[PDB]
Amino acid sequence: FKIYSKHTPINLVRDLPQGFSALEPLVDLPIGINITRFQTLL
Amino acid sequence: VYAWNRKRISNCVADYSVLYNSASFSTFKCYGVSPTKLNDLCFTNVYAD
Amino acid sequence: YNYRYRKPFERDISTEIYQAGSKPCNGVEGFNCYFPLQSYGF
Ligand SMILES: *[C@@H]1O[C@H](CO)[C@@H](O[C@@H]2O[C@H](CO)[C@@H](O)[C@H](O)[C@H]2NC(C)=O)[C@H](O)[C@H]1NC(C)=O
Repeated sequence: FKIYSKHTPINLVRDLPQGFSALEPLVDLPIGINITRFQTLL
Repeated sequence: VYAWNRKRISNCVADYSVLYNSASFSTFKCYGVSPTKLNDLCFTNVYAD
Repeated sequence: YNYRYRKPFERDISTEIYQAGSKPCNGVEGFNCYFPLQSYGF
């Protein structure tokens, strides 16, 4: 399991910003769990 | 064999030529590498399943 | 009796019965509902 990700303050907050960017490999987890589901948390 | 131990051997060094020479195993074989070469290897992990 | 069988590095804390016939076997043993966790002559 890998996370690529990128964080910034923004001007426009409810709908997606235009212009270019890329996400960077902040995580790798070679733990072998056979994921089929996910959920958001508070 | 269903609960098989996915032991992520990690953050470590070993000699594998001793394993290759060892009489402890009724079978020992290597596939992507020939078994004499193993002391020259390096890995992110070995999952000792 | 402690050694028994349930894919390419497939693993979970779960197991289920083989449909050895058309039957929905419910994990229950029978003719063409043969139990998956067969005992070994260790
Ligand atoms: C990850 O999980 C799935 C099930 O969620 C595995 O699917 C099994 O695959 C084998 C063939 O390799 C089938 O015969 C089984 O019937 C499948 N099981 C189930 C419950 O559907 C899948 O193989 C797993 N991934 C790996 C690489 O093992």
